Amino acid sequence: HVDALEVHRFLKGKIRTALPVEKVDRETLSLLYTPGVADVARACAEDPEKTYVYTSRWNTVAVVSDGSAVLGLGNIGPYGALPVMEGKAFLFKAFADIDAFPICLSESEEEKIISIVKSLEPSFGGINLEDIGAPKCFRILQRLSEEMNIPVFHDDQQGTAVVVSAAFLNALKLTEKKIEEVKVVVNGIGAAGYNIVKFLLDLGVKNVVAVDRKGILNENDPETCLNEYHLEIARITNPERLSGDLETALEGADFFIGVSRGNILKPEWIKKMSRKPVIFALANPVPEIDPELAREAGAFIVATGRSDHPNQVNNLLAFPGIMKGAVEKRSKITKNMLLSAVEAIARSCEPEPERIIPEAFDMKVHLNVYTAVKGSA
Amino acid sequence: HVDALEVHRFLKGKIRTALPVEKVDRETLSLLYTPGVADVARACAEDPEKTYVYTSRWNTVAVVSDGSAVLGLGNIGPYGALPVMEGKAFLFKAFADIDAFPICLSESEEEKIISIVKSLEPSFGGINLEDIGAPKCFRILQRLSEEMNIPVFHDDQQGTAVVVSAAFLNALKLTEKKIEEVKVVVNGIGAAGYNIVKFLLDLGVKNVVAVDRKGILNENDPETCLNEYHLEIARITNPERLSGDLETALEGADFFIGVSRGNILKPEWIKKMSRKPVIFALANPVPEIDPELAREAGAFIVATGRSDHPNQVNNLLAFPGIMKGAVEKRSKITKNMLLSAVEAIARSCEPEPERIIPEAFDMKVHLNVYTAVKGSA
Amino acid sequence: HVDALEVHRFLKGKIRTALPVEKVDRETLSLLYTPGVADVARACAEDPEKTYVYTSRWNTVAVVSDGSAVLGLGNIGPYGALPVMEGKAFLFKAFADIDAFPICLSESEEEKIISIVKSLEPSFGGINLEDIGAPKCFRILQRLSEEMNIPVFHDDQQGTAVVVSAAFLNALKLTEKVVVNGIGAAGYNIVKFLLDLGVKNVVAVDRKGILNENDPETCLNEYHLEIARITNPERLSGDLETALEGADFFIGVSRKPEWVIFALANPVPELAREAGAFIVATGRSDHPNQVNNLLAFPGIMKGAVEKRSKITKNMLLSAVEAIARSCEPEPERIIPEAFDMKVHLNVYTAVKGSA
Amino acid sequence: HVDALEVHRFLKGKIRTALPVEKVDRETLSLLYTPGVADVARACAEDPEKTYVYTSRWNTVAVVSDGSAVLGLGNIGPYGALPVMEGKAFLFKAFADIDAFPICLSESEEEKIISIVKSLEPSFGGINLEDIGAPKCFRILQRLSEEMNIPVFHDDQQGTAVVVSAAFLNALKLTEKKIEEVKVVVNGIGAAGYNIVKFLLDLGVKNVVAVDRKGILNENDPETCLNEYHLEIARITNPERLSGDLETALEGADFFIGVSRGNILKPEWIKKMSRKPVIFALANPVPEIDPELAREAGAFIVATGRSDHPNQVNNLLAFPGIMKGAVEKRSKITKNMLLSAVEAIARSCEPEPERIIPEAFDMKVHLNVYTAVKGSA
Repeated sequence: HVDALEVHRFLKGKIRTALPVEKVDRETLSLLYTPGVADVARACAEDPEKTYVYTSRWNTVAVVSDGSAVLGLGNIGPYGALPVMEGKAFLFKAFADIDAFPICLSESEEEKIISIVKSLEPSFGGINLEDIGAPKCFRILQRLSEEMNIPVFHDDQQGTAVVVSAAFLNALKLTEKKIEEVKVVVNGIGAAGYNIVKFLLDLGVKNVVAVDRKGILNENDPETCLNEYHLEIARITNPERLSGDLETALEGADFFIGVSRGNILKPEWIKKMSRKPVIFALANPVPEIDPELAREAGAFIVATGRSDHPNQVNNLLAFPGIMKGAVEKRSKITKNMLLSAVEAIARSCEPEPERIIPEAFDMKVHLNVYTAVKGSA
Repeated sequence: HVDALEVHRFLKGKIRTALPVEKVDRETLSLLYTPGVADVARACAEDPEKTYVYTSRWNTVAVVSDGSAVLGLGNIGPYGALPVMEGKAFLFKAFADIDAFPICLSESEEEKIISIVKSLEPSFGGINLEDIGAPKCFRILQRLSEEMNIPVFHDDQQGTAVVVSAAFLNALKLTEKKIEEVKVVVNGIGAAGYNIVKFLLDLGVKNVVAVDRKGILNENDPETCLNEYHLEIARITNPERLSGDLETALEGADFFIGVSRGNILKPEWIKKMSRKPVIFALANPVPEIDPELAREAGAFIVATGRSDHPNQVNNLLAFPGIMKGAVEKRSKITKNMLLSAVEAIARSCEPEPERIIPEAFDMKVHLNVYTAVKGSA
Repeated sequence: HVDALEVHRFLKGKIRTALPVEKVDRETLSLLYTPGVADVARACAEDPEKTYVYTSRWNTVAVVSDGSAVLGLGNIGPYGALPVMEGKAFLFKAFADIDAFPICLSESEEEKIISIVKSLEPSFGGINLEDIGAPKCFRILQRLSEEMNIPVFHDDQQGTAVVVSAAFLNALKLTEKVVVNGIGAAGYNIVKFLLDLGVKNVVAVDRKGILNENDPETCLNEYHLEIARITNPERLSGDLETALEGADFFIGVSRKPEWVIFALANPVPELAREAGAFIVATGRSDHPNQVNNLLAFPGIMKGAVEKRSKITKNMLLSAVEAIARSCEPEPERIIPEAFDMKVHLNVYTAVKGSA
Repeated sequence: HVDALEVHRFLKGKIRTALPVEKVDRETLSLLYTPGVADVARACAEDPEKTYVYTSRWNTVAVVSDGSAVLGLGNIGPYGALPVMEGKAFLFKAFADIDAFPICLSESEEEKIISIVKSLEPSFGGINLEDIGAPKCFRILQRLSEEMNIPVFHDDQQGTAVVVSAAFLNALKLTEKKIEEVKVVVNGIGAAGYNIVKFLLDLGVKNVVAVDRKGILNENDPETCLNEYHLEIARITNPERLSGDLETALEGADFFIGVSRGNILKPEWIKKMSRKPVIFALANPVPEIDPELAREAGAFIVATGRSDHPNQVNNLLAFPGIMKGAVEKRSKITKNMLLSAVEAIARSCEPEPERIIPEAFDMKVHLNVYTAVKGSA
């Protein structure tokens, strides 16, 4: 009977601050505050880059949310978001030694978020956008990364894409199929899906069939398009010009990657997919199909977003290293950096069907991602 | 002999974060992050007050500046401000065990600042405005404290006024004069001066005479009104309707409180003030008159802003206790609470001419301030 | 309603260490380890006092126990004592900012304990003996405090006596002007404080009755003999009931109603309310009027370590007075609670000032 | 001009403690102290292994010295040792997250040290003996590791031997010679030398030649045997039954390993060693021969104990992982565990002449050593 609530109540928060020194005397204050701190102020005004030498800015990250898409719970707001962003901050400290600080905003208009986060630049070495709904989060990420001079990263977009891509590459190796030749069905084209399709295409997949809640995205019957972003996905997708529902998409498919809803992939559809079919059922918290059921129906490899099962595709393998690398580099996160991360995660294990990527507590992963990202232009 | 710069470089910042637990395993994450943290999110969304029980909000404070008036250096900006705000955060932790975090903004238009800070409400239990220039900081303070539901406190305004008030009360006790009957000259109607005038009035002084760089403030010599705030001060000031320069003001005055520029009060003017005259010459870093010189010219009590001399009037006596009390009470900071603090500081020692207030390393002071503020809320 | 065990399990201890710096690079190591640290070594070897300037010694305290008298549980040993010493260390940091560290020893012969603790002198600025049984703890305290040159303090003797004395003085004030039961570590020292304070009729009682040199059965060691010699005015004698009959005060380190009550045994002695009777003090962090060491040790240790001298009668009585003056006594609150920070500041100030 | 002394003074120590929780109230005490702690006390008395579950014992280590052999300084005592043991503790935390405490003893008779440290067993998960002179440290290590049920490790003996061994294996590989055929001269048979000899023999070296102040160790020249431990070494070394000084020993030698004094190996001797000679000159702080001088005289590979030069053979690569592994395993440190560490360090890089082992800041090493040690007998 050890409750998450009980333990939060007892800890009164997961976020501590802490002093460099124990004793605080006249001399200490004259150094760390007035009058000595004036010199450090003069220095940082004359040259902002010197904040990276004389303050904590070289290692501080803002975890920014308006709570418009918290976990699986939806748009619950900044107050609901706060304990979740404290948890992320805790993870940042524990897995990367990054001093992360939750910034939960009571503003949800795009343009306003964007100008608020821009204003924080002097205070942080990096920005981690988290649990901000789609499609606004597409514009918010693009704008802030383009206009800020510290790295800006959105887990549910770039993190998921990185880890899905590394899993995909290893499953594909096990499958023994050519990347240019496989048919990959991606279902659920919100933040993750949009970015997954883009990774898959950069990597070499040529036949990506995208699907969302009114079917396969197709210019020619464009009832298939909630958003402009789905427009963009059909322009670069579905080479065979297929049309119909998920079930139709899966005919002959080699991979299904779902970042969508629970229990929607029926088991008999697996038998209409190609031989040695791979199923990434990452809907949170209930996967698109139950993993055992999928195994029983013939799946070669099954992955989910849960720690309950083997082959957990989890953002945690990505964000510590990426953020650490990017913040040290001090520049914009680039495609090359994200693909270095993909490759690092992938090579961080010898793939087997029951283990196509490492687990997050394997500290070598975080090291290798860090290194990969630090080293890339 | 150690440099402020060298030690900052070595420390790479004065701000740490730190974790509740050492070991981080599957179980710990299931409690402090997913899935357990979803319960906590649901509870805080349902009732935002619960952030005070389940997160660090009960003890976190944002130290907010745009760097428009840093220490004695002026409008150097948010980067120069950062190491200073780090210093302030250090002090909050050391003297009140408050987890303070610097928020240095690259926005300096007053309406934009206001709206940025408002949006941060969910992430903090209190706001400490710091080193924001006058006159914009008057409106900023007023608006944020009226519109936010966590306390907002600006040191240079409210802290200085609190300490100056407590100093004034004790000095007045030692002088043996009636508050209704004394003439008090306040010179320099900026951040501090403005607020010092208002406190003195709230306290019961009747003859306050305000002075700035174009002379005594009087509604009928409109030259003397450099903004709307000076006009406001002129309208609640100067009962005898006096007109002229600082020298004229001081004729018969009992107190001079200067928060202005260096070596401005000529020693011979002291002899034209009333008997047992009191001189708070708080201009930083050079006082309005040299303290020994003022003693020599007949000053009964002399106080400055420096540690160099007896009677250091410094904000540090005020902000720890006030902020701790206010965040705990969760309410807006009120005239009551500020006056509690004044009285608690004043009663924190037995006044004599060379010691009219306590030193800031006397930890009884911070406890008494804290207790006073907690109790009037 | 979270369990003490479950939370100890989740915390995996109440003791952390922590680094001054975050980033650790070639430069940092060259300053804090080799080769820079050799200069600091040379300096401390040439002058041991410099450990107070260059190391954490100025603020570290060893919390020493063999587990021979743990809380109310008895001689459970060093392993049972460990989570308790961890608690005491936690309190030391919380209430005095002292970096305390548990030293639970698997040795219980007194001369060996004494020489082990002596050998630790270079590593600490102070020693807090804790939960070591009587009567060996009387010799252990005296020897270590006489032979070491850092302060050594034993809670259950000096801390309990301080707090009991402050409680007593305030209770006496409310009374508008004394039986001590259980003459172990605490009782012994409680008796002597009450005498130093001015009480004339102290009556000491232990498991064989009221201590009277003329009834030799009542003298379980030399120390009870000593107490019998400076206690009991109407040279009276018998068990407790006779001991307590029409009684100024009852003070117990212990385990009928009819005859001010500090009953301070772990769990209880002897209605602790609704059986009448004016003032009622527990040991518990549970009920009104808790007489606990916590009010004393933080401040006393902080003061003593800073003054660097041996703890004296004067310093302990400072503490007694500072705790007693730390509130306005009313029957339901004859002393402050431990989380009133003012108390620890006042104790610290008092002890510093009498050093 | 930034001094080690100045910085130590400013930090007033490198050791902090820190609390799990920030606020302390009635409820907290009732859980972490009386009366709740009594249940934890009962549990640990009933079963001492439960200290690993309910206290910090699972992760605390005593750093034990009497200061009989501090750094390169000698027998300076426990006060001189203290700032050094604080440094070691700081390393333990930084590289392994181990909570290490300095225990510097004012007792230096060996039996007395032994009984003191045994008495501390309930308070620690592990013992790190440090800077205790030879030959008493031989008996001290052996007795404590035999008699205690927490691991006991002495750096200068076991750590130095582990790192020297890995360096040796990699150097040997680069050399392309067979381990059973090389002549290896070890000079300075103190805490390190004794153990280095024994590891090399375990590893497969057959011609090890031990040398100390009175010459090559040889039972037949009894002068050469300064204690029983040198006699022991003489009996398992020097198969060719050589006799004479270091210079004689080096004729035809393939490796020199010195853990002795500065500037004793003359450059021209290198030319009488075999082809592609390897020189580990680890005397601290001045090497047995200047490294450049050695290169200039024909050395194929040169290593020292300093960070000043390539190929730093330093204990830091070994102790964090070893201690962490051992303390978690809870059992006695074994020969298999130490050889796993040797292998793990060696494989943690691709050896080249200018880099035969990794540097300590390569965090992969510490992970690999930890894994190796945790996994072995």
